[PDB]
Amino acid sequence: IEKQMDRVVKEMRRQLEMIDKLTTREIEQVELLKRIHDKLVVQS
Amino acid sequence: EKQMDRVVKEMRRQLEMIDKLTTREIEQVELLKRIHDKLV
Amino acid sequence: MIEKQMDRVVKEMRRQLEMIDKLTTREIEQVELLKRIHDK
Amino acid sequence: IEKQMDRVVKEMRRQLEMIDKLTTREIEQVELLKRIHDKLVVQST
Ligand code: NI
Ligand code: NI
Repeated sequence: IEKQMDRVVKEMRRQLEMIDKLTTREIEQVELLKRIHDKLVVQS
Repeated sequence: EKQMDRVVKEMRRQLEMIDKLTTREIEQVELLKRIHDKLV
Repeated sequence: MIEKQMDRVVKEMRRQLEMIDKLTTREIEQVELLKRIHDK
Repeated sequence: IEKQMDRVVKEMRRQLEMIDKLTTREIEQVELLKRIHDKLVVQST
């Protein structure tokens, strides 16, 4: 019972880290896209 | 000239494609944050 | 999700993002050149 | 008659210009709402 809980808890913590890394990387990609967008807005 | 006007029109179309890309990426981030909050 | 599958998709988007930056940079340069020649 | 049609068409063109002005404002309103929405998302992470 304790061993099952630690397996589930360890799996959740791994998914929280992967979710954190994917959201961080997508936010940076969005920021980059917005900079390109703003360069296009002015230059057009 | 016509070549300059064509490229300006292409840039405006690309602004629309970038907007769709940022909207989808932002919405994916919102979902991921909602999933994450289920657990914390 | 698996970390290797997530890194594959993210790195591919980053590569496509760099191509969008280079292509829009070239498009900005084209408008600048066309205006400079036309302005003479 | 041709003169009646010219009056009607000129009036229709005036209404199309009002749609143009409304669309210009709608462009800004949609852009502002999207920028605010996206900033709220990013800040909340
Ligand atoms: Ni987290
Ligand atoms: Ni939203």
